[PDB]
Amino acid sequence: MLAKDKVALLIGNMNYREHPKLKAPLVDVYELTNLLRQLDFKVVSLLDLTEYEMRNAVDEFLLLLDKGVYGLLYYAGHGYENFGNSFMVPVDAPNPYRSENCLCVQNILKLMQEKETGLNVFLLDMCRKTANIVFGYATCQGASGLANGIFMKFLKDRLLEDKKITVLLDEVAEDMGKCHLTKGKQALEIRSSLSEKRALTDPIQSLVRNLQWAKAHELPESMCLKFDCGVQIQLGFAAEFSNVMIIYTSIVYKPPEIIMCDAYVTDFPLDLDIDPKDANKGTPEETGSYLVSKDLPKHCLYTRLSSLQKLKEHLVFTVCLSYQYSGLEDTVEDKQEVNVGKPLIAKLDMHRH
Amino acid sequence: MLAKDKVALLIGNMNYREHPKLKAPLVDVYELTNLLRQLDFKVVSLLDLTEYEMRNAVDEFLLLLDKGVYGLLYYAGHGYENFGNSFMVPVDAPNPYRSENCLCVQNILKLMQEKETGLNVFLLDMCRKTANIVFGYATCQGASGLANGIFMKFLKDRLLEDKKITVLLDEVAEDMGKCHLTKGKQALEIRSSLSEKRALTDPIQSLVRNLQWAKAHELPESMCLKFDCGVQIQLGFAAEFSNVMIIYTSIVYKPPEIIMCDAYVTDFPLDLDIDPKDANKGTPEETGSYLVSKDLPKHCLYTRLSSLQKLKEHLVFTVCLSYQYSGLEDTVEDKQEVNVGKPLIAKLDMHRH
Ligand SMILES: CSc1ccc2c(c1)N(CC[C@@H]1CCCCN1C)c1ccccc1S2
Ligand SMILES: CSc1ccc2c(c1)N(CC[C@@H]1CCCCN1C)c1ccccc1S2
Repeated sequence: MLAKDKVALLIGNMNYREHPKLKAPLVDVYELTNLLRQLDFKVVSLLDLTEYEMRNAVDEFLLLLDKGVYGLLYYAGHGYENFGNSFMVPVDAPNPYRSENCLCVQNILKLMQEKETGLNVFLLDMCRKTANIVFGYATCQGASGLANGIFMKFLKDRLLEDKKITVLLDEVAEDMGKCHLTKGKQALEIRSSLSEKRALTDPIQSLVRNLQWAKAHELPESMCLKFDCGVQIQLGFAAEFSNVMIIYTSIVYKPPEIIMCDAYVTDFPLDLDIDPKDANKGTPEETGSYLVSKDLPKHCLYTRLSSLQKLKEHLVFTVCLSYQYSGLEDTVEDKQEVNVGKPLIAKLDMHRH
Repeated sequence: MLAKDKVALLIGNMNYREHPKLKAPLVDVYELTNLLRQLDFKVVSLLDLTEYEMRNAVDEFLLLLDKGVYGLLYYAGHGYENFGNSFMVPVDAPNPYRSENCLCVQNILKLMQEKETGLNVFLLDMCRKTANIVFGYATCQGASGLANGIFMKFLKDRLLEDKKITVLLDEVAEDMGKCHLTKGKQALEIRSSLSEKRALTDPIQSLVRNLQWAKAHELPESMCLKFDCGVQIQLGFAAEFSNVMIIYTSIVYKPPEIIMCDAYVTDFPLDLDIDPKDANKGTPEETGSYLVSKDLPKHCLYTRLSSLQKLKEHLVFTVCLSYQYSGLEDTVEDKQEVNVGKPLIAKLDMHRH
């Protein structure tokens, strides 16, 4: 009934290059993260991961699976099923699906079986297809303002109960059976080898791994930049996921001369695919972050750094003023370079194995 | 919470020609049969089945798996595991194991998935290796007077509870985890796709299949044979399994002249491998039947017809007197032929598909 440690990996794929884009992963990952954080889990929550990235993530999660620890692996995205095998489809995989570009569940399972963990939860919320392993395999992605998936809708309600994981997983499967969409088709399949009364609400009693997590989720301190013209800018930061950071720009001081100005953030490194057409927005929802206008200050300009695991070099970006007073007809610009270092998951380079 | 019908198939392999003989199947099958009979299940309980027999049994069980019925399939014997596949080993299979001679679990499963049954329980007690399918896969055969297997030891206690099958299967897995032999190794693995509150204790509310079961388990009426010398013999019958019948011979009348006699049963058809060295025993335990001396009359001679599914032709056997009085020095014999018809499972010929 006790855990040596509690570590979880959460993968959500929402933006496919060559397959249909998915809406549910973002909320399910965010919501399940904070819920496991409540259960004292050192969670890594990653969005829109490629083949090589996914592979590196899992291997790194598997390394933490020492004797008596509690592992949780949640994947929400596209799935594939060929010759009784199932695969987790990454964002880079081309259409049609091919196994060489995907992650075989059966293999992940084979590696998990070679473990001495007191509990290991393998959750899959797939679309369009003793180690004490508790395998939960859902097949429904037909999901307020924001979309929550059918599996998570029920998983969240029961996740905080002090009952055996298999008992909750069985109740969530029946809960789905009461719902109209999930009664028609049997989306949930459970596979257990759990010999003891192990729950997700179980205390821990080696805390060096807690310090390694803190190091992996360090957000840059709020910075202020003074410009030649006099205007002083505020640079704020917020964490959304392990690989997703929101950047905000506000104006602290404006002299009576300046009638219109706003600091824009640009020239982010090439490795992260951020298109200027989706940055420096009016509200943070426009990006769009799970983070709502209320938890971030109003009158700012927002930019979301979606892919941080691609940060090979220290974060360097330029900020522009774009200030014009009605007296003069032409718009003027002044710019300066900022170094934010290696934020969040970017600290540990995703490269390589 | 209701069943269209409740049908179960129980296979136990206890006497291997080319692999180690097993002791537990006999009690587990007998004990689980009567327990499911209590739960209003039309059970067929078969012992020591070959390749072709096993294959025919399963197919015939699968044909009963119509919409909303409750199926239960219990196999206790040797198992085999090659390339992630598991196999049920029949009695005729040679050593080493070969798949062509065995029954792939994965295939049985594939066929079960093509069903509309309200519940389908697949139990396996293997050694030395929506359809609402509840797959229970045990791997421990290191089992009063008679041996009861580790899985059954706990399965029987919980089998009569009005709780969801998956909940009981989870409790039996934990019960095993409390036991010393079953805590060391994780023998039980559960796989469920059960979306609704379906239990083995569930009422039925099409009863033509009940009449077909009765027909399949008709035992021959107790017969008496009068001999030329005067001595009258009693021929009794008892059912042990669907394919296993106990035959008993007693003496009703003996004139004052006869000082020693006993009716021996012989010349049973060749298809059933009964060796005279194991027939006409002092007590029924000597055969040995699960049936104890107390439920059958004392002072009889017992013969067990182990394999009845091999009965292609009406049961014909000869009975001999073997009577000698101390006055005369030589032992005399008189014999007559008896037709018992097609008893128990022998009524429906196991041949062929
Ligand atoms: C601490 S709590 C925690 C829980 C889940 C993950 C995780 C950390 N990390 C950091 C893993 C460390 C980093 C240092 C070397 C050894 N590894 C195993 C990951 C990192 C990269 C991809 C996926 C994951 S999964
Ligand atoms: C009635 S209740 C019941 C429960 C489990 C079995 C069973 C009957 N029978 C008789 C099956 C009938 C006989 C007539 C034709 C259609 N079939 C499907 C078997 C017979 C032979 C091998 C295994 C089995 S399994």
